[PDB]
Amino acid sequence: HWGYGKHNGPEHWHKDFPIAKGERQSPVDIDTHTAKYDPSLKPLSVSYDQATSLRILNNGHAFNVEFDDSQDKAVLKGGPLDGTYRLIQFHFHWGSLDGQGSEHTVDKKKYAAELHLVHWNTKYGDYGKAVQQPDGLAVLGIFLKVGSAKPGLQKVVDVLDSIKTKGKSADFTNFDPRGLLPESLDYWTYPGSLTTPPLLECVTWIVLKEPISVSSEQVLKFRKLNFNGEGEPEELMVDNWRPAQPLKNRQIKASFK
Ligand SMILES: NS(=O)(=O)c1nc2ccccc2s1
Ligand SMILES: NS(=O)(=O)c1nc2ccccc2s1
Ligand SMILES: [Zn+2]
Repeated sequence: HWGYGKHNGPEHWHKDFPIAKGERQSPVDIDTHTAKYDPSLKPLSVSYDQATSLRILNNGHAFNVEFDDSQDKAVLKGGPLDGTYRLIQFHFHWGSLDGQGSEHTVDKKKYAAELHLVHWNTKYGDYGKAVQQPDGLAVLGIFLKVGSAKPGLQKVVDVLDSIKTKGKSADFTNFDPRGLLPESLDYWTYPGSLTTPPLLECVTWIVLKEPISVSSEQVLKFRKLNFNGEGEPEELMVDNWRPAQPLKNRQIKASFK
């Protein structure tokens, strides 16, 4: 229905998802001079030692690496968060060239891509209930710039030709998402939304300040995926990012001075 094409992209989404023009939409531009250091924020606790990846899926708009979220294995806590958020999946947004691809921007700078690690608040019991609540999800966002290769990304890269088209999946067990993190966990945070339909306003965004570096060859492989299904006219999966939305009555807080 919706997508990132020439006729169904972000500027059209509001016609079927009117919350697209809402008061807490994501992504946003992070103005680094306006974001205030908040001494009351805590260090993030990223606890992925027991993560169980299961499968990788091309869903027609990105690829999702899915985790076993049937109990508290990989969780996110601390930072701006109360309680425990379970990792359900991660995916990326990226561009057709290195000068665009991220959803969040930093002083209007676009990165080549952006990783989203999606977690749901276990106090609501299941993901479907969590997305109906203003504190239902926590998404950890990590920028990608092009430079040296990211060793921990290569296993993802190498499975992509097996899920080229929409609706294809493959086994993807024993993947360690810790290999996708930067050194520092300094972050910005603000209340927002899902960045694809249904655009629900249920997310506490935690965006890391430090980008990870990936190689040109790695991101080039992202750009060989297809939005289309098998046998259909080839549409390269590129520019699957929503642009920055109005900040409205929101404050972006920094965990660092
Ligand atoms: N409003 S939307 O979900 O982005 C959407 N755009 C289009 C364009 C052509 C046909 C169906 C739909 S559904
Ligand atoms: N791109 S994101 O805000 O991380 C995100 N959006 C959506 C939409 C529907 C279902 C899951 C997710 S996760
Ligand atoms: Zn995303």
